[PDB]
Amino acid sequence: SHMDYLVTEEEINLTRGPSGLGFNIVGGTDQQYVSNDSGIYVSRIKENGAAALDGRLQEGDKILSVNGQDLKNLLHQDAVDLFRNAGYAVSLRVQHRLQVQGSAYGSVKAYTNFDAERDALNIETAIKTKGVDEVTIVNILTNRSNEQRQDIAFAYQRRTKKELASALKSALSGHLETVILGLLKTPAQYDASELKASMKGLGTDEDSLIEIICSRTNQELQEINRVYKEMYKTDLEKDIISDTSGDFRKLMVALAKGRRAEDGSVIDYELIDQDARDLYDAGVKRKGTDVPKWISIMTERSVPHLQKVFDRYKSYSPYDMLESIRKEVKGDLENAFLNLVQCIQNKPLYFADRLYDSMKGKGTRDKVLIRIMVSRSEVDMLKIRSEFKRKYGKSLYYYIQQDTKGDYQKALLYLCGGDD
Amino acid sequence: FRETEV
Ligand SMILES: [Ca+2]
Ligand SMILES: [Ca+2]
Ligand SMILES: [Ca+2]
Ligand SMILES: [Ca+2]
Ligand SMILES: [Ca+2]
Ligand SMILES: [Ca+2]
Ligand SMILES: [Ca+2]
Repeated sequence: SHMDYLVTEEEINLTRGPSGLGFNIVGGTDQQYVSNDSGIYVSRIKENGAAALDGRLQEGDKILSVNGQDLKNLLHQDAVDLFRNAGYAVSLRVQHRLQVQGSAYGSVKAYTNFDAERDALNIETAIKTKGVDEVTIVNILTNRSNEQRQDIAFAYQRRTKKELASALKSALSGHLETVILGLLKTPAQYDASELKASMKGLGTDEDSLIEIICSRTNQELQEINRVYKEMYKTDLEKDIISDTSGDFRKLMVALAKGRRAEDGSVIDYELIDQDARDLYDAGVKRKGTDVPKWISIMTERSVPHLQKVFDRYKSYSPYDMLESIRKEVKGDLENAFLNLVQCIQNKPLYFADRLYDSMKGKGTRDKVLIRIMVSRSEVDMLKIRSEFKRKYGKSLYYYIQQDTKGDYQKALLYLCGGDD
Repeated sequence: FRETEV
């Protein structure tokens, strides 16, 4: 889930009019646009101008040369003079810097004009303001990508000799602290800490353990397994074994290994039918249930394969997969299978339903609401929002607004990313 | 911060 910059260089030829080339420039050795580069940059493109109609030049481009003359290490005025004296036919060599987001369906995007040192200074200022300036802290952190937050944390520690997460742990409280500390962890660190929390102490928070283990992919689970061992000095599988038993343990342990078959380009029609018939013969068709058979099929096959298996299953069975689970099993095991099949069939709708359940009644299941808003904000929140609005008739934004208040509400609404 | 029209 990582951002990228695509730096490319392009030659652009324009015809000067009475209005000129139609853009403004900034920079120079005497007017350094940032701390380092003395380069010349396009700061604005005038509408209905030469550069605009041509469409190639972008705001933010660096001008490398004008008619073959380089704009490297020039005073601002010397660069202006190259433009003023370039004639009516002007050849530009420019450098484009294009920001690429990690996911197309995330709600939180990388910030364009990002300066980790400035953000760290501003957050320290907000922490040290009398009474704590939570608004500024929320405004910054919910409007930076997770990778940018890691860079802020690094600059903060260097400046203050304190870890940013610890400083905010001390400065904040309540649900807002929970949101902010969650946003500061990497995705694997966050999931690992949420898994540990679901198991630490007497009993188990099966709801949270199931949500994470059933919804994460092989790539996410492999990194969680690695980070969990670094953070807690034990294997995630050993903690699952410690906290669970019976068939529920078998299913959780199997899923947590992250060894599901990857999506392939070959559709295995013969296996689709055999899997569907096996699911029927293991469950609705017989007395009792062959749970190991269900576990093997539903944990080992790829997600696109299982989507087709569940459709073929309806050719054999009078009930669909979800209804069959309800009839065959119970307890933690039923809850796990139901969550898993929902994640296979439509994962954004799965999270939309969990979000609705966390708010629909008296109060709020804040732990679930926060974890989904934090963990899915850079993955598929736009699809979650679309499923939510389609099913429930009002936006996710609307439900968050009614159920939460204060700076905590503000933070969740930023992670939502907008109204629908 | 000088911004110059060209
Ligand atoms: Ca305050
Ligand atoms: Ca605190
Ligand atoms: Ca426990
Ligand atoms: Ca429990
Ligand atoms: Ca049965
Ligand atoms: Ca049941
Ligand atoms: Ca409520």
